[PDB]
Amino acid sequence: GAMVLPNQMVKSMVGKIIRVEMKGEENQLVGKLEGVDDYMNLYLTNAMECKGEEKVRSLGEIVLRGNNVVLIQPQ
Amino acid sequence: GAMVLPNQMVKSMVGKIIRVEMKGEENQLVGKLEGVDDYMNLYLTNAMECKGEEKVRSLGEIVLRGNNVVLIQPQ
Amino acid sequence: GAMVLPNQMVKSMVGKIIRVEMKGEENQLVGKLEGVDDYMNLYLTNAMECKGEEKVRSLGEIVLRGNNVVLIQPQ
Amino acid sequence: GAMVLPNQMVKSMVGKIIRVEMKGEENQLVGKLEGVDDYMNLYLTNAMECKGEEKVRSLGEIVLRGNNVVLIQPQ
Amino acid sequence: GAMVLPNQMVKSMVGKIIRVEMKGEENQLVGKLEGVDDYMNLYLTNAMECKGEEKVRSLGEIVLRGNNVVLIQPQ
Amino acid sequence: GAMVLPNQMVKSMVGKIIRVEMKGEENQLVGKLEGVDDYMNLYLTNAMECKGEEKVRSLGEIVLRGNNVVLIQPQ
Repeated sequence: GAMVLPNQMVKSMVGKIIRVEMKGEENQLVGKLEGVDDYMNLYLTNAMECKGEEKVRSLGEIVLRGNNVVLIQPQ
Repeated sequence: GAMVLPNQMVKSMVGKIIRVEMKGEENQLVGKLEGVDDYMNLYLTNAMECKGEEKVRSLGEIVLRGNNVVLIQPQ
Repeated sequence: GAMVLPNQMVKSMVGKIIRVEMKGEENQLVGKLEGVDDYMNLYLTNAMECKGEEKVRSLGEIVLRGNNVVLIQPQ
Repeated sequence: GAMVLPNQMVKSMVGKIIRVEMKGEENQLVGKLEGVDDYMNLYLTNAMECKGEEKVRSLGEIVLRGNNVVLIQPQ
Repeated sequence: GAMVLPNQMVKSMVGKIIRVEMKGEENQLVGKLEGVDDYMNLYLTNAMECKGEEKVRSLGEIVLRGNNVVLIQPQ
Repeated sequence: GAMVLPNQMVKSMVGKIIRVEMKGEENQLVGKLEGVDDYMNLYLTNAMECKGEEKVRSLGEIVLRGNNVVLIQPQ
């Protein structure tokens, strides 16, 4: 039939708020997805470190390494 | 003789429910496989975080990074 | 002189029972190797989770991500 | 619309101070980004190991392996 | 001047006994290097699991995944 | 302006003593860099395992897997 490619899905999240779980991070990152590439490297702006709905640190602009991204969820 | 390629097997799971164990995740992810690519990145919909048959969190749409996928099992 | 390539060795295990240690798994996986690719992704059938000769969980069909495979041993 | 590629963002940080969280490191690295490549390997100069605003070790010149970089933040 | 490439060094170890430290393994692997490829996947024969000079498990034939190899040392 | 590529920096360390932190290693490796490749695999000679300025084990010749290298520092 048909299916939606992961890269297609992630690109559709550009300009929107997403939540990301990183392998080398205990808290999740929440911010606006400003850019992404085929290796799933992510560039977030207005980002913050969160533990669920609890904010723990303001980060602003950050770049996440794709091979260390575990899960991405539209917010 | 003959053999079934892993990528072939994973693609056959599209449209069906699968259980995934991630390297940077202590609980498994269960959801409908809506899309996958050659690097085994996975796009699940109607997903949930589970510990066996026990549901712990509703997630909805999520994208799993292929190099952090450990095991995939048809549900 | 001569040598046996790892990929050559793994392919020779197809159709046979193997034991696999995964980076993101504390127990080993034992099952029939039904398929493998150049990135060492593995497709096992009739698989089970074991701790040595002790069976802890029946799994059936599973796909193991190659970059998270640590060691493969013919059973 | 438009978006900023992660690699584009990281390159724009060259010549400036950045903070980096590594997967195999408990403390962050802070230093001047002197060079970077497409795999996000990083070359920092005048670097130091920090825990937030707390300096714990002087490092000087160091090269960080891209696949072990977790997060990069302009300082 | 000149230098010896890592892959060149590893290939020179073929046919000889080596000690390997794996990322997803607490004990080292010691065995005869029967084969290796450019991704540093390793095929050892007559292998054993060791903790220094202490043998803990006999393994025989095993294939080690290159990206999970940490250190290789001629024995 | 201009910048120094990480691979360029690492190659300039050939023939000199470097300190390396590995992801799957708790102690650092210190030795003479005899060879390196584009994936940052490293071949050290006269190497030793250290904890800062404290020597804990003599290693001699060792090959470090590039994707498990975390940080490299000229000694």
